[PDB]
Amino acid sequence: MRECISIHVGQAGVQIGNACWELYCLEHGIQPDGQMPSDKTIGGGDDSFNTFFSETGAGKHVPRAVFVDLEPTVIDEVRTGTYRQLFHPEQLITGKEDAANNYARGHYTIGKEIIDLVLDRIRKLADQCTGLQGFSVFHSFGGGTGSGFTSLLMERLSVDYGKKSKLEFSIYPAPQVSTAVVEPYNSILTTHTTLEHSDCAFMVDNEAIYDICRRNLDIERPTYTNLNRLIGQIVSSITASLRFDGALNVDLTEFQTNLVPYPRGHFPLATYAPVISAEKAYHEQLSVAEITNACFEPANQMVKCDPRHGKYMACCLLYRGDVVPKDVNAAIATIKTKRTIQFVDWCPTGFKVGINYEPPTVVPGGDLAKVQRAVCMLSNTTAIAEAWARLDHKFDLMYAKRAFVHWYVGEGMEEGEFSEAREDMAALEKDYEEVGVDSV
Amino acid sequence: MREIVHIQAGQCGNQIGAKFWEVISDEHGIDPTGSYHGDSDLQLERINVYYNEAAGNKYVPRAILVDLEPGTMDSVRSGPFGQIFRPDNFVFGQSGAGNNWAKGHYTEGAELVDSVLDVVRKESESCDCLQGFQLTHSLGGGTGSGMGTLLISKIREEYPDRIMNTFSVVPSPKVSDTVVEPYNATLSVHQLVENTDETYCIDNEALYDICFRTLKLTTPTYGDLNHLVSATMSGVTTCLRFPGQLNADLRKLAVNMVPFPRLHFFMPGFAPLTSRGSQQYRALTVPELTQQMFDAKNMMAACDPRHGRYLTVAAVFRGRMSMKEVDEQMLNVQNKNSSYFVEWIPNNVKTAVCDIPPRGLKMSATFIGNSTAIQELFKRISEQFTAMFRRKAFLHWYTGEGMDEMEFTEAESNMNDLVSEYQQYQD
Ligand SMILES: CC(=O)O[C@@]12CO[C@@H]1C[C@H](O)[C@@]1(C)C(=O)[C@H](O)C3=C(C)[C@@H](OC(=O)[C@H](O)[C@@H](NC(=O)OC(C)(C)C)c4ccccc4)C[C@@](O)([C@@H](OC(=O)c4ccccc4)[C@H]21)C3(C)C
Ligand SMILES: Nc1nc2c(ncn2[C@@H]2O[C@H](COP(=O)(O)OP(=O)(O)OP(=O)(O)O)[C@@H](O)[C@H]2O)c(=O)[nH]1
Ligand SMILES: Nc1nc2c(ncn2[C@@H]2O[C@H](COP(=O)(O)OP(=O)(O)O)[C@@H](O)[C@H]2O)c(=O)[nH]1
Repeated sequence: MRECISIHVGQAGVQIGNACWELYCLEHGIQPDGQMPSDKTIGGGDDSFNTFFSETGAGKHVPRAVFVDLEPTVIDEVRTGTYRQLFHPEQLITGKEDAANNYARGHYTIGKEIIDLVLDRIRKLADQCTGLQGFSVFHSFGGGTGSGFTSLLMERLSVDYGKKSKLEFSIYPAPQVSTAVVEPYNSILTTHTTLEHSDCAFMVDNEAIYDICRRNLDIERPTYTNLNRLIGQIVSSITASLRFDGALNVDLTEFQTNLVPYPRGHFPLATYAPVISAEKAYHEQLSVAEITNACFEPANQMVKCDPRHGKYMACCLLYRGDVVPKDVNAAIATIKTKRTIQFVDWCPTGFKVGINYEPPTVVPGGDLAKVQRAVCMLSNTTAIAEAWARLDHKFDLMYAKRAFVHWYVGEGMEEGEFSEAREDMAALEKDYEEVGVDSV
Repeated sequence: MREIVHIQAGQCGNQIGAKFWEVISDEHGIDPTGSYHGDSDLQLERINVYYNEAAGNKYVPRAILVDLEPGTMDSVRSGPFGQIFRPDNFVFGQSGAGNNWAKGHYTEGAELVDSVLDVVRKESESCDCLQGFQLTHSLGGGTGSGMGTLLISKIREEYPDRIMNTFSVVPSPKVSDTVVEPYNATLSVHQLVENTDETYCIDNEALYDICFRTLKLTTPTYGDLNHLVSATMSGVTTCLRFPGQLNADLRKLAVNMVPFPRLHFFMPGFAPLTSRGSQQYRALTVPELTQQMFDAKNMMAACDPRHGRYLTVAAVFRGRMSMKEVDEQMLNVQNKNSSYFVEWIPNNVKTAVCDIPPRGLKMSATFIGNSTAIQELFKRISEQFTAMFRRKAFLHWYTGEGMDEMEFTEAESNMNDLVSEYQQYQD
């Protein structure tokens, strides 16, 4: 009452919202669904007086809301030919500072200059209403506005709002990707969240999504415009669900503790087990509790985080729509019945389970099912422990090894931003590993 | 708002101007935006107010034009595709055009090289934030070769922040000049080390392979070669500029292809080369499009990249295809090309996609990159230089223009180590 505050960060982020904000399209909003009759663009809901941003209406009628664009590009979309969605004016930032890929750029450089005005927006935004219990950040692991800008925008937000754990989303590099910059680079963006602040984070592994689309759904041809829905939907579960009236409800402060097992920002995985085809025939309906397993399947797995490795840690599962109590208590048991899940040495009935209603929202053919039973696995497993290694083999050789910084220095600091980000994000690797490598 | 600076020099540059730009009332030209959304118009303008800012988008043609010998005046100004514009056009008043780097660069150009400051100023101002400096230019140009390096040098000097984009034309085993060995070598020390951020290649000896292999053309042409390049520029300049789901602004262009400071040079391709008739093969494919983006045969440059490893590969596809599809395909390139990938470097390939396929291809592919191969494009002009100009010397011609042992010796040694330093990667 327990609002979220929704921040975008970059290309990855302005769109991703389009996935978030479209997925909302059911009369909900960040933390205020306290209800609405409007529909559609919301046009038809009325105009009660007003002007830019709406006093007439609550976040409900119009959103939780804050897009940061360091290029008009994606933002022109969301602004684009009143792109079918006018979700408000003046919750967008569009900085024509000319975009910058660099953790250094935008974060140290153009961003500094317009992280403030934004801070101001956030602040005002952080004020109209009550209980904000959440900050959402869409982040990449590559996009200048997403690294330093986010290490900027997460850092200031952590510093300014220590009590409100931030949630941020991620879209991390894997085996394939964009740039050369992103092997390190996101490294840099990884330092910052970290101890700047942050809470639990989530990712969509772009190399996991297009994988799950090829192993679990159908359409190998697919556009990112579609991968956003896989990741878009992750959120709906996280916020729309826990943020809407139901049984066993985890708020954004449930998310922090259930994922967080120790304090070097932790990371999580998202599994959406309902993912049925337009071309499926789920055994008329897909078994509710199998849905749980769907989770563990390495296959729903958003990232290339081979669970193979190690013992999960924190496991937070959010079930929504027509789920049964005896489905959870009794299906969740089962997992902790295989060998494999190998929960950690200090996991104590690790599994956190929430139920939410209504149903699994959906729209359009690109959306798969109308599945009426959902699993969202948010976990902290040792794996993560290896994808950062991956980025760290890249980094020991891409940036530091022989250095790819001459662009980056150009925008700001040398010899840490880099050295510090490797050593601090490094031990992450060692410390992480030691979190789950012996009984001690 | 990432607006844009148009500088066109010499022959290859002014004429090349003719063919880049006309592919634009295709409408996006350089940073307005709009227009191009529901057809219409054409020519050398529209409906508003002039000057300048209607740039390369609605009512105006924005460019900075630099001709040094009234060849670009008459060749396009008049009867041809433009107006241009007035006031935006340089005609050197007979300077007499020069063959020789030192010559419009040190000589007539200085005088004009100053008059090119006024063009740059007015454009710069435009009320938009300029992110490109676009320059056509010619190895062996003197006007272009050594005037383009003058133009480039001040522009890096005054506009450090704004990485220069320069189109290049080169030496291939076939020739113009005889002084082009060394002419483009001096055009070099300045093209590395002269604020030119990234550097395009357009070898005319390689352009033919394309306009004649991929293409059938029965008898190419220098105007038809101007279809080729438009390709290589629109991807860079229009693409990513024009709308887009992962969009790369020009500056992504300078961190993606340079992995270090000395002037990283690239090679670039356009696939959708197609054959008029052959028109019928692979419905604008991606693999199609990936396929054609690496081959030894489809690169629109004078290096055959296969000898060696690329260091950076920037590819861009703007067909409306899967953002999953382009990225999934580019991997396959990377794994049958190891040795073509630089062991440092991960993510050896960047991919960008924009949202409108070139007017009438339906689906597009642009490519960028630096490999180890270029140790070539130069270990050829240098063998040339040491044995040519610097050799038993050919610069009396230039020796009057004002360069004395310098600009030769420095250009070989600085541009040389280029060869060693470049190689350094992956020996
Ligand atoms: C370029 C290209 O695709 O040239 C070729 C020659 O080999 C290339 C492969 C193409 O498949 C082919 C053969 C086409 O069939 C295609 O249907 C087509 C397109 C896409 C046009 O190109 C465009 O409309 C584009 O929008 C093109 N526009 C373009 O070239 O505009 C010019 C004004 C430069 C002509 C462009 C490309 C990339 C970015 C931006 C624009 C140019 C074409 O005339 C044609 O070129 C030829 O027949 C031909 C013959 C000799 C010289 C040049 C072209 C074109 C037509 C209309 C036929
Ligand atoms: N899954 C997914 N990935 C996306 C999407 N948009 C961007 N990305 C990923 O984000 C990464 C960076 O995207 P860019 O658009 O280059 O980021 P940016 O915001 O342009 O980067 P900067 O110019 O530095 O600010 C790439 O690896 C993309 O794959 C999207 O909607 N979905
Ligand atoms: N692609 C292309 N190359 C050209 C054109 N005109 C000349 N060239 C080539 O570029 C070289 C230099 O010519 P030009 O640009 O006139 O030289 P400059 O002006 O004296 O530097 C020649 O040897 C040609 O091979 C043109 O219109 N297009």
